[PDB]
Amino acid sequence: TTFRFCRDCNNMLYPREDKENNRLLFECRTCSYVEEAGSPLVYRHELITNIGETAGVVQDIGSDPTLPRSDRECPKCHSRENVFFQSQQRRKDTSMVLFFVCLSCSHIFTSDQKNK
Amino acid sequence: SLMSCISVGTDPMPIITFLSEWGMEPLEDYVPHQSPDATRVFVNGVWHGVHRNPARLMETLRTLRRKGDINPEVSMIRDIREKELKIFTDAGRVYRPL
Amino acid sequence: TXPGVTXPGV
Amino acid sequence: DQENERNISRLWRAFRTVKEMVKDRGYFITQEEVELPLEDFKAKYCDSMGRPQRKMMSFQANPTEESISKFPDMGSLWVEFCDEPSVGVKTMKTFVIHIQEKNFQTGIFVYQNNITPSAMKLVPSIPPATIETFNEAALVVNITHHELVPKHIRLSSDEKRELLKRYRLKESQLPRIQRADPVALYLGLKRGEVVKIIRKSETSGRYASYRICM
Amino acid sequence: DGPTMREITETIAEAKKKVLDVTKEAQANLLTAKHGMTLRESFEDNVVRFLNEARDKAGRLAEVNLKDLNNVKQMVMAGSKGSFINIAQMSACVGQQSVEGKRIAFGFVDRTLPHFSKDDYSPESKGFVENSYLRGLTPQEFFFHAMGGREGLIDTAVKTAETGYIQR
Amino acid sequence: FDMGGYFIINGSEKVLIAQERSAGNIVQVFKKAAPSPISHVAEIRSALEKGSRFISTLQVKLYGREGSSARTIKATLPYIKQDIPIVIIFRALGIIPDGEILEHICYDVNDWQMLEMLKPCVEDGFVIQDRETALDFIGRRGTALGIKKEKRIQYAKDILQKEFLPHITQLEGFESRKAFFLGYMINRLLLCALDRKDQDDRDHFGKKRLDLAGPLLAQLFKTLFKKLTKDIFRYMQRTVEEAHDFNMKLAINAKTITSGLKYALATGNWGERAGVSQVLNRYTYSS
Amino acid sequence: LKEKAIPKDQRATTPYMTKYERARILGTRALQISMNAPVFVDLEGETDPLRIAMKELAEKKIPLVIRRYLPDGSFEDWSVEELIVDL
Amino acid sequence: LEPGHAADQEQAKLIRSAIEHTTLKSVTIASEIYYDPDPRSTVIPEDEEIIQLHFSLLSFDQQSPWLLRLELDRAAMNDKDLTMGQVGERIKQTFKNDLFVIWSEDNDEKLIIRCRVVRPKSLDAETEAEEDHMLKKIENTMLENITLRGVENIERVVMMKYDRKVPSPTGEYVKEPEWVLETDGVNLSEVMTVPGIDPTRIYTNSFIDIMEVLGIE
Amino acid sequence: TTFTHCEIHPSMILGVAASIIPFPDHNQSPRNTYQSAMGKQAMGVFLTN
DNA sequence: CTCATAAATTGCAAAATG
RNA sequence: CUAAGAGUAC
DNA sequence: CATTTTGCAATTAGTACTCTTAGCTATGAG
Ligand SMILES: [Zn+2]
Ligand SMILES: [Zn+2]
Repeated sequence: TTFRFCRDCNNMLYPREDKENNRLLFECRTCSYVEEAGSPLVYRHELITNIGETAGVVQDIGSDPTLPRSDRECPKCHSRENVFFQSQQRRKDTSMVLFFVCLSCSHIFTSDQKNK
Repeated sequence: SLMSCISVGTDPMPIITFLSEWGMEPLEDYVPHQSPDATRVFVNGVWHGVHRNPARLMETLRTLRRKGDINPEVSMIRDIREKELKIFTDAGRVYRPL
Repeated sequence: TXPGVTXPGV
Repeated sequence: DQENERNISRLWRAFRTVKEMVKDRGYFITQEEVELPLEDFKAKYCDSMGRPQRKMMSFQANPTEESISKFPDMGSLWVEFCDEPSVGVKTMKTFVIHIQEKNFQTGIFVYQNNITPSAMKLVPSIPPATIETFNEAALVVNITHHELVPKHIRLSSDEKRELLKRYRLKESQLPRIQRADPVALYLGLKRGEVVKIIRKSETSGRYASYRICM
Repeated sequence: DGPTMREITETIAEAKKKVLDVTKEAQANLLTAKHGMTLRESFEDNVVRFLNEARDKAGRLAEVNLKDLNNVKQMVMAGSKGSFINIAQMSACVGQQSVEGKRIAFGFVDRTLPHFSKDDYSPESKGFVENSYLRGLTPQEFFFHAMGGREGLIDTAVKTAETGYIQR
Repeated sequence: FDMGGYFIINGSEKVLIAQERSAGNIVQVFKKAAPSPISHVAEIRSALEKGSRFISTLQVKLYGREGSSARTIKATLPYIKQDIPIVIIFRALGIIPDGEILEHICYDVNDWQMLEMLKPCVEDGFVIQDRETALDFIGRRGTALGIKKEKRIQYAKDILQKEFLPHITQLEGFESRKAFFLGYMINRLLLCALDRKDQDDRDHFGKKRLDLAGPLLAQLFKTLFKKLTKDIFRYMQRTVEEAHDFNMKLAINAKTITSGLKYALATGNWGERAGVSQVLNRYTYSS
Repeated sequence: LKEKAIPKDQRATTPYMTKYERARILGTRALQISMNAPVFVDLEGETDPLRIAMKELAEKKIPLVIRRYLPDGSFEDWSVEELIVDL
Repeated sequence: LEPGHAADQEQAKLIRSAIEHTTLKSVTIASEIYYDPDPRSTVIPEDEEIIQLHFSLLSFDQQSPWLLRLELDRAAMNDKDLTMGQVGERIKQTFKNDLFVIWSEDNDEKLIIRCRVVRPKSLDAETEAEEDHMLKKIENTMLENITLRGVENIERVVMMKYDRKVPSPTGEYVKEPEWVLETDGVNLSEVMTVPGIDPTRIYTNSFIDIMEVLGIE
Repeated sequence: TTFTHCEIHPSMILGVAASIIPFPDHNQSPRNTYQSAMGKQAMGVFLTN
């Protein structure tokens, strides 16, 4: 949703209707700091979330020994070795599709077929 | 089990001193925005600080435990996905040799 | 009730 | 207009179940009225505009000769249907006074959705007139045709006396059937009346039980 | 005998190959969930069914191989003691160890033991005991069978208590 | 061949069975049932080894189901009659601005999901915009009900210094550390609630501790010596108020410690649990 | 009692002695034989009171009557002589 | 099923869709709120085509500028016999004229539902700031309070093929296959009255429902 | 090949009572549990004194 | 110096409103 | 003698 | 006229064996 905070008192900013220009305008609720809105979006809700399935990837993810290795093609290095793990989205209905991190380029690529 | 032992507990002050010497960022001035990819160090469950290079810290802690400087009963865990470092020295823990 | 068999009520 | 079609189909099924109920009670209802098809019901009880009407849907039934011989204390019966979704005090009062002045001992009221609480209190009229409320939604499917449901036959006072004499029973020593059971409402049981239950047993071919209404 | 053991091993290998193919089709997302259940539920159902029919086929091969003079076969045929499953487990394959009706669970983080890499859904990693009692069990399979027997004992105690209360 | 490791109480060999318990100072999050208004509960069984050794169960609970739109996270502080909202605690410890609280709880700005789930808490606590106001709110909810309005603040400070997470520290000036730990607990609760992590396994053997003869005798002797020293203080107060002579032998009662230890070891009951001390089985060496 | 006692001419219960009736008849008769009751049958050397009672019942020489209680409290008197022991 | 259509698989599918309870939660991929100053042109280009049909086919001066946008699933519209028109009609019927609702066509690449709250003619100097929250509230109830199709207390339906003993006209008993419905959750009163099924032979594990619907016997 | 430690011996997973069982991997697990609980009832020499 | 006392079932009456 | 507790058999 | 909401303890396989410990603690006063 890309929320922002006030730069005067470090508090939240809320959307506000305008009349002279009929435009969205973000304002503070305790110091009345006023600025424009970058996007009309003000609230997002994910019934089905696609992000977060690859969360926790770190540049030294390969140092984890418990993480298994594979030799599937890397479509940025064409290298063999990489680390693979299933979806981190722990919902009971998630698909078992794997994800792969290359130890040379750190590009995350999955084993899906519909997306490709 | 035959080779399973139970820790008896040691004073965790030396480990805190080791962490502070080896670059443990104090928790008072820890601003997560400026150090997002930071690994949180736990000693006996007490969140003591964060480190920016947990790999070298774990390596030197392992070396010190392996050379006898740290009591071998001390258990050190590095959860890379959660980016956490957990050190347990209290009594009651059940371990086995490997 | 009780509990068991709070109160009623509370 | 699909909602109108499904509503009129449900109303036709409810009417068929009501006629079956009245015939089962012991009154003189012909089989032809029971087996009325959808198109005939649509032609008769629904207007040209397509909205079914209930004021001309209410009817009267009379006991057959067998019931009169077996039950020499029960007369004619009236079946009514409400039009508005919410039945008010005025309509229920008009129905009950119509029952009283037409000299009916039993009148089945059939409502669309519910009855106001202020109308339930005046539902029990002066005896021997009795008012029974049924929901059209609950009357879409006739429960008595289920294979689970056995055959229920109301007993006469003489038959109940003979039963209690032969089996040496008391009123409470009989198996009970609540005076709220869907079958008890269906056959119009009053408390104290015993029904005979014919069941297709698997150890003997036929088993006859008797349940007293409570 | 030797040919029968070879055929049993071939049956186990074929079942494991089918399980690997099912795992590929699930991981490649080409697997469709059966109506009324999720993808993981259908995948686990298929894996358990394949392993169960594998143990059944191996036991049937062993039972057919057993001559009429075989003493365990004689006891089973007489009906005094034993059954087909006992012959299957003693001679052909112990089978799939199940806890709570499911395969062995990931007690450790995403893995059953620290002797298996993360997210390993292969039959050996989740309690399948491909070794008969004649051949003996590997350490991991021994532990998984210990968990299964523990569940059996717990269920026995709970069931006798509950049945006593119900009977009273 | 005798191996030792057991006691001789009244000529009987008594062994102390290793008592299994949940580990202290570990945050555990559990999914709750659908009917209950709380969906997830994050708790710590905080305890400090080098202190009073008293258990304070801090719980962080997430009220409201998935279909509920008002999801307010509430914490169960000790000696508090109500589940205080977390933002009130955060502003009480000294973190007023919303951005600072959210940084102390959430670590990712792009993690807008956690921020969206956390917005009800800040919108609930918007009524308070001052540390003294939040401390006064807690003191008003304080169950002691024996503090004046101006000193409730101080009393709240005590609740937030010596009862809230004792395992961190018992001194003052470390409010930031306890605020960090509270934010970490709320973060764990949200991660368990956002389906990003599975609920902690209660049976995990690394989450359990076995009290051997050492810790068991340690806590038993702690209680028993507390008894003895309280008796010493009572005797000293009596003899100074009555101005009689003071003697050490007439003060100490060795029977206290001796009988307490001998009873707790002779009978399985470990106090004043059961079956802690059992007759050593001598039917077979392996037994 | 007169209202309770159903007359012999219209007893509606089974004329066959039940297993419980036979068990209690044998028990009572064996007990009486053990307590020196007179024997109405010739003895072929038997000495067990139970088998004595069985031999008495075989030729219907037991001077007892069953009073079968209906659930309503009414009772029927079936003499052991006219009961048929079939089981 | 009704004996006339015992083997009719498509009629069985029709019955399954007729009784299977469906909610927008299983259909809506996501929900959002946007600031559209005028209900004639939308700042989002992708959905613009939608309005340039609807506004052309059709009042608009009393609508709140906040717009509630729901993105649905194509596979959800596939496995279930649901279309954009059906759900749009459901929402319009359940919310009256107080919420102006538009939806893209089924063949469109993206399934979008756009809702706007009508503005009362009376001036409101405080609702405008809170209007957004009101929209949120509406969205919440719109996720669960309404039902597209099916009857209540029916979480899921499965269709099995059983095989019964039917007395053949020649005299013997034949193994006739039949399509049978198993339902998770029990709504016996509402399921039994659904047309197309056999009302006589319906049965339920929950004998409480049988007793309270069919009778003590 | 990413091992970090090695079991000193797998037979060390067993306890004191289950280390007496010969070929415990050739047994049904409830039988091993029965023998573990039953060897404590076994009769031998508990102490030489 | 020695006796006397410090899982799963159930089973609702409030209290508030418009 | 009573009570409590522990272990155990099927 | 119509909802509506809330807070928790007692009772829940049979028998059967063996052994171990403990029974108001300490202080006043006749
Ligand atoms: Zn501001
Ligand atoms: Zn690469």
